[PDB]
Amino acid sequence: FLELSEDVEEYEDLTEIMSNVQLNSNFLALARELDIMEPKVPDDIYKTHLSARMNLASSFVNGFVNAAFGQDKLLTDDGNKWLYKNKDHGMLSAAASLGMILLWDVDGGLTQIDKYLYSSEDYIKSGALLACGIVNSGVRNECDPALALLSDYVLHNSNTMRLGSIFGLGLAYAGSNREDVLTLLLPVMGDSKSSMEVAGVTALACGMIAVGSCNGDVTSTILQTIMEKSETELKDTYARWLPLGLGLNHLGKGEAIEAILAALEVVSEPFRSFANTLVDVCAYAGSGNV
Amino acid sequence: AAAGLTVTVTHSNEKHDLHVTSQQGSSEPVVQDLAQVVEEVIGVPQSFQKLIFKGKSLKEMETPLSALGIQDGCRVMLIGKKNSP
Repeated sequence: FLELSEDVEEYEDLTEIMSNVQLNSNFLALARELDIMEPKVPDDIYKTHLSARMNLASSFVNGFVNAAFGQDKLLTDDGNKWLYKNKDHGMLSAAASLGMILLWDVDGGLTQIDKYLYSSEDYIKSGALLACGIVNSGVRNECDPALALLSDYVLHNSNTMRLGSIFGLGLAYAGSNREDVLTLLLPVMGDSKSSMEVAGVTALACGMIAVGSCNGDVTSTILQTIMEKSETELKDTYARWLPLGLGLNHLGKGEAIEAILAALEVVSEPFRSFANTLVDVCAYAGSGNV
Repeated sequence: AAAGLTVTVTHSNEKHDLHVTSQQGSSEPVVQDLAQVVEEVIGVPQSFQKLIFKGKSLKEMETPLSALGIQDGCRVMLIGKKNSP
């Protein structure tokens, strides 16, 4: 999104078409003109002519097929029944798949997710928040409903709710580089109560928001969080998102990565050798550096 | 002495450019007045209706949105289900 002033002519249409407001309308219109609108069932994708996780995968692939469409009664009419039948951790992913179906569909998606927002299960609530984030992802909005919708959940004490809200805000403000979103999510990065993977998801959201921006405060927060976290618990299985955020923030820049790696040199080898390589390759992507 | 102001309310693919004014003795349109207009037009109760402006959450019923920064050309998002008691 290019943030400019209204002094230019037809600024409303310019910012709308930059915001991709008519993206969804045109995409649905062309899908209908191709007759490619019917919701394709994961079952007849599977060709069943001849289980909780398998059903979860079926829901996910249904969401993938019907993504950006917002036309799927399988999770709309009996969606509550499907999530209730679902087991353990998959209700969040099912709601996120519904948001995938409704992505780029701001108006319809928000209304059809408002009912699931007040769901009982924490997983369903977090999935609904992530669905909202997916819906507003990519497409820009004048009033930006995601920032207001994710108000308590942004720093909510519950790990799953906070994770859903954080991933949603990351997907929404991805490329927005919004100062307000950054100044609201980086303090959430600074939280110590959140788990290691929660901090990793915060780093991922910050990186996808400030991708290719060289956001110095984001980098400093990343490094400070890495330092404050002890190395033994750092290098287990989930700190691999902080270097990813660094690489996103310095994407396509190069050269200056020497300062970042010198700052990171204090880290122990098992994670430093991974993180510096990751951030270097992400910064030098699309260059052909033999 | 009507304090008219233009707001673009959007919900459920449906958009209205409403010229709303303060009605309950306030010098400027407020959350109470906007909620009353929304309830008259649709009927969503103030408990579960969600008005979103500039990504700022509406939680206080007495906060003046005119002071919060609504001007002409501003757009707001309405979230909820149209209830027909």
